[PDB]
Amino acid sequence: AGSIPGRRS
Amino acid sequence: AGSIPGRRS
Amino acid sequence: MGSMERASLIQKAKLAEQAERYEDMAAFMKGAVEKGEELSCEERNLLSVAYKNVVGGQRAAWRVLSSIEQKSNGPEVREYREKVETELQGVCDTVLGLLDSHLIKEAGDAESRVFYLKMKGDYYRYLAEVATGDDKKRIIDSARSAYQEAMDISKKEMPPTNPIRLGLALNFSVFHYEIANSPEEAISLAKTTFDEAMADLHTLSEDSYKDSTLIMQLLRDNLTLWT
Amino acid sequence: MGSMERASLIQKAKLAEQAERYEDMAAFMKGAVEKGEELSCEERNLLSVAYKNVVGGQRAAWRVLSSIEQKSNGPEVREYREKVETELQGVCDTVLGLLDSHLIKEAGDAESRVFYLKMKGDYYRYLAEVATGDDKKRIIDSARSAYQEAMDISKKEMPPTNPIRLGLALNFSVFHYEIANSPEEAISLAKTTFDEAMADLHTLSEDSYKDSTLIMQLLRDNLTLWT
Ligand SMILES: *Cc1ccc(S(=O)(=O)N2CCOc3cc(OC)ccc32)cc1
Ligand SMILES: *Cc1ccc(S(=O)(=O)N2CCOc3cc(OC)ccc32)cc1
Ligand SMILES: [Cl-]
Ligand SMILES: [Cl-]
Ligand SMILES: [Cl-]
Ligand SMILES: [Cl-]
Repeated sequence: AGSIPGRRS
Repeated sequence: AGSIPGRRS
Repeated sequence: MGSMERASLIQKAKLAEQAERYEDMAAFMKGAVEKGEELSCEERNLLSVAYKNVVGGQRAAWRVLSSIEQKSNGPEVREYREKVETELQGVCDTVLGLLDSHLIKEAGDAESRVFYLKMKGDYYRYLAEVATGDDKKRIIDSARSAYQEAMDISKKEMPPTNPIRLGLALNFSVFHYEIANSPEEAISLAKTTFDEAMADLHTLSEDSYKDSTLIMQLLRDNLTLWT
Repeated sequence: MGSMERASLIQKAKLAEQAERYEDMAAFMKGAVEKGEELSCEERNLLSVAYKNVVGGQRAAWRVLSSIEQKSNGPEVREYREKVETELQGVCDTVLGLLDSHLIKEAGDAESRVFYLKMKGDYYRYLAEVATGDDKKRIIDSARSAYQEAMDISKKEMPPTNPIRLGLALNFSVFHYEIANSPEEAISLAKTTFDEAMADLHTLSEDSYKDSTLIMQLLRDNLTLWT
């Protein structure tokens, strides 16, 4: 499962 | 221009 | 970094990101925080990007080594996993120390305070991923408590599409699934967050819509994996 | 790394590569070299992989920063480019120091000696990429001299398909094109190397054929870019 990335990309 | 990589990959 | 100007540290953090030098980026941002002034929105993102990338690489390496160690079960694999683990814990402790001295206590606006408490939850979560000893339950509870305070503020002070509110819910749902052994809570939180954001999209401009829907897709991706 | 066993350093270098921890990998391999024993074929590849990846990341960052600096033309971009440059030079100096104390002098077999002299040429080439001062010509000549000695040995002692001979010619051709301002020499060397290898492929097993043709493709890729 993924958490939020540092940047929108 | 490319030089040799560290591994065959 | 005590002798470098705050503005120069911020500028160099931006350069370090462009050069993909995230360890440098984190050191510049630590120096900026230690100037003692509050951080702007953009500066908070620089701090988070830098440390998230540093610890993310450590986590990926720890997982590779932990997999090798578990298959093996000489001392070398365990020793090296322990070395990477100690370095990861040190970075987490550094970030938590910046948040405790004194970013959180000086953050009064909901956006800043939620941002920092979400970070606090994240770095305790990363500690929990590698924890095994007498303090493992306490580390998990420290993550939970930080995320919960952030959630309480976000629900009172931010619309359901706010990207910080959404990212917080995303990460807290990951905590529930991966750390707290509460997959039903993780699924419920992700679903309710997604649905409440969907119903508020009509209020948003095109650029805000893009931000909110991008994070909603991450919630959906997790729900698809978990169900 | 003085207190760690040679065999443990080698084992940990292999683990560090799997975990993509190339700075650790290089430190473990530096420790192994400093035990004072010669390196096997596999160990030479670990040493080269580690430092090639460390300096490769530094080179990529230096190029990003140098591009920003040249567009700009405060002190911050130049200062940070200078910081990355100094760190890159330090790693190159470290590798060159290992080769000089005492890998090259103890290398008697053509395979080991050519391998180390090719590395020596490479690390002087990386120094030449960032050099501007009174010693820039001397750095270029130091790369040239190392590559030339390696070439002379390789042509006497190795078949034209030997992968070390091929990689040396590839890298020396890059030197001619990118450092020495000799694109015709670069093209000639790449062409002659490719053609002489092609004519020797019939002697090779399937696995040796794969190695030689893979490097021949790199020669061809450069020739296509240069012509
Ligand atoms: C936790 C969190 C921090 C920052 C943001 S953001 O400023 O709205 N933003 C930048 C960070 O990453 C990001 C991703 C995204 O879709 C994946 C949308 C917006 C951002 C949001 C949450
Ligand atoms: C300079 C050089 C070092 C090592 C070799 S190799 O041992 O034959 N080998 C491993 C390193 O990378 C590599 C690439 C390749 O095709 C791209 C073929 C063989 C190797 C060769 C040259
Ligand atoms: Cl100041
Ligand atoms: Cl405040
Ligand atoms: Cl020993
Ligand atoms: Cl010898």
